[PDB]
Amino acid sequence: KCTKNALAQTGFNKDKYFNGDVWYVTDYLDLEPDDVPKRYCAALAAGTASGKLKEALYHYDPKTQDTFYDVSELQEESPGKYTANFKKVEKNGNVKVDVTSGNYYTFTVMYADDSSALIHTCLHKGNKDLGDLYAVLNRNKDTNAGDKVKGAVTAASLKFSDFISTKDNKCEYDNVSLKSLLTK
Ligand code: HEM
Ligand SMILES: O=P([O-])(O)O
Ligand SMILES: [N+]
Repeated sequence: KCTKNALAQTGFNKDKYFNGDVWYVTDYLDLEPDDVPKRYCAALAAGTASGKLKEALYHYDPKTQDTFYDVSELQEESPGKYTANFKKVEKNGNVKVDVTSGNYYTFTVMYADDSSALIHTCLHKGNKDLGDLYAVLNRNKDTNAGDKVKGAVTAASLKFSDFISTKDNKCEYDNVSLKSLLTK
């Protein structure tokens, strides 16, 4: 089960966050981890298209080379807090799994500046909650978490030490498709 007491950062700037560009997950903390261990890579691009907030997602497994995409229309619950009803698609936007009622994820932007951010996400699939996941994002895939994002991890009562880095993970990203899924 997830947490819904994640606090959106005060004075969160929507225009810079949803600029249509890519965010790399450089470090993450999964509270409910699988039995089998799988180290992932993930990136996302949040923007606007046709007048709606949109977020496209990318997950890459460096050990199997398996890759999946998702596109969702976002619904703002309160600035910095959003609900995403996702659909799994191919990189060209063809739908593999349609939008389903029990399928969504919500995320809170806990901290964000021009180059970094700390978010909380809760994945819900088939009316089954799947557990809290905290992620540190950066607009550059090689940058280490700075003092500001680290203070934000502390302020949410977490230990940055428990965070796992994707830096030495052999990650490969497909930004072109990420950005283009924004309109699908
Ligand atoms: C902001 C970052 C993330 C968001 C919003 C997010 C969202 C999601 C969504 C929507 C799915 C469902 C895919 C589908 O079936 O269509 C998913 C699945 C998955 N994600 Fe992520 N994810 C994020 C980061 C990560 C990271 C860094 C990891 C590593 C812990 C991860 C590991 C997985 C795995 C293993 C699955 C498959 C379902 C399971 O076994 O629980 N994701 N993610
Ligand atoms: O602008 P910062 O987050 O790199 O200090
Ligand atoms: N996840």
